Amino acid sequence: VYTVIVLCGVALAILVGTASSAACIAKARRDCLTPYALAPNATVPTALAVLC
Amino acid sequence: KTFPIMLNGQVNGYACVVGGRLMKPLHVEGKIDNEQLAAVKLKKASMYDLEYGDVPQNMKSDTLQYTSDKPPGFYNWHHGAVQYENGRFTVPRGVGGKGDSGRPILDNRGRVVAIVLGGANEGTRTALSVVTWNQKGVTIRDTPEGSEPW
Amino acid sequence: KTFPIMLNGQVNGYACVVGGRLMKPLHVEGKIDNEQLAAVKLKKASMYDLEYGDVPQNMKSDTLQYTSDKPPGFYNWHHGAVQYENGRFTVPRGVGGKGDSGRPILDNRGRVVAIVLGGANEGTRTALSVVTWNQKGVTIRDTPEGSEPW
Amino acid sequence: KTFPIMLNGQVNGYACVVGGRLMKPLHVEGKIDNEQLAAVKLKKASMYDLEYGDVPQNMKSDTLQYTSDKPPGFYNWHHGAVQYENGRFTVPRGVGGKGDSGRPILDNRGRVVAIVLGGANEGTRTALSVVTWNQKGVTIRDTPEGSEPW
Repeated sequence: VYTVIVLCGVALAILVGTASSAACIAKARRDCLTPYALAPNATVPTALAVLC
Repeated sequence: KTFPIMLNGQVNGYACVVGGRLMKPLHVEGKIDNEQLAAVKLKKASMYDLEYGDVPQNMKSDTLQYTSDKPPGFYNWHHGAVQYENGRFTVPRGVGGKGDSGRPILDNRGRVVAIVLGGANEGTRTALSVVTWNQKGVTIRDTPEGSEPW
Repeated sequence: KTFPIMLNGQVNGYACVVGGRLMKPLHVEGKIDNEQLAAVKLKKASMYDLEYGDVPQNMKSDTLQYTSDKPPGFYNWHHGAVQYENGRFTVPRGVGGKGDSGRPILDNRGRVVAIVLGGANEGTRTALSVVTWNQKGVTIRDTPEGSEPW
Repeated sequence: KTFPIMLNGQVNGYACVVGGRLMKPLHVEGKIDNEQLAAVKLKKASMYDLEYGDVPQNMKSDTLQYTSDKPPGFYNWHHGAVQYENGRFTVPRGVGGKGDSGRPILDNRGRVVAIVLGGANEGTRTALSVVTWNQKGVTIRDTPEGSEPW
């Protein structure tokens, strides 16, 4: 009985950790390229150099 | 060049299509006077208080190109004139109120610069809240103190 | 002042406003024209043949204010005039078709005391059913027997 | 005249209420910018590229008629002058295109002889894909090989 709750606890912990990190860095990146610059180019190419 | 955002018979804001797609304020809701650019799904950006979303090839050239070239001088505005005060655009007394959101300004050459959010007065003549672009090509807000959303 | 009803590429009836309130006939079905005017709901009283409701307060500068007298004379109307005899309201021969039930009548000074619902022909002159007002202010129908709603 | 079909704002083709009831070509799709005629089920005939539907009780008179009358001569059309020689329909080069899917050609009297589908060119002068009645009431198809319909 103890090993099933320990294993499901650590499995749900690592997946909710990866999900929280994914949503965290997803919001922190999507409020970063919001300067879109139609008439110029990419703002400083270090950002899309990090990305692509 | 103009597309309103109204709701149930009162003015709330006026959208524009700049350089290839459109934008719209976030404190302004309801009806917009098209079904082409209403059908698109829009991405909202809370930090600049304007959403963005692409328009199809049907609007390939009816848009208005933009710049960042603001030397000191008088330019034209939809309900009057402006004054370049060191990056702080401003509106004559009493002119401009509720239902004047997203109104663009226009230069002497046919170039758009500023998008509006609200306004606040300091002394003799009322300052306004600007969304503009710089010579480097990144966007700015210059919001006065106590500028409630119109 | 008279706002029509959208049916299928035609008009079925019409609707007007009075005193800050709204009209509709029971026999008249269909969607009304204006954005602020449809979204308010109808506390309906169908056996008194009027579907009232409260209008937006931005419509406070379009409604009318009345008294309840009807002195003898003549009352102008969209299809000419309507005459005042027998304490009644009767339309001449041939004039008056279908779909005009909902639209008001007027006098020289321009105030509605009466709105049209039906019709009944005996020989030449046609007696149509009229909602009018008491000096106590309660709704009144002068319906002939064997009437016919338009 | 004819009634157009609006996909996403702009022109696609023309729906012909012709000969008593409604026809629209199956090559182009979209909906009609007229509300009373699209409030019913419309059956299809995918054999020879036309759709068959009803009309309401107010389009029998003004609908232009068809009589399959063929004297070989110069007829007329909104973008030139189509004529019938050798058992063919022809227009010179640099004409039509997409958006012109279903505009009919007429005669000197003022009634229809044929409804155009489109086509392409193979030779010194452009042939047209058409749906045209004959003497025995047959809607025979005249379309040269190698011509996709407009």
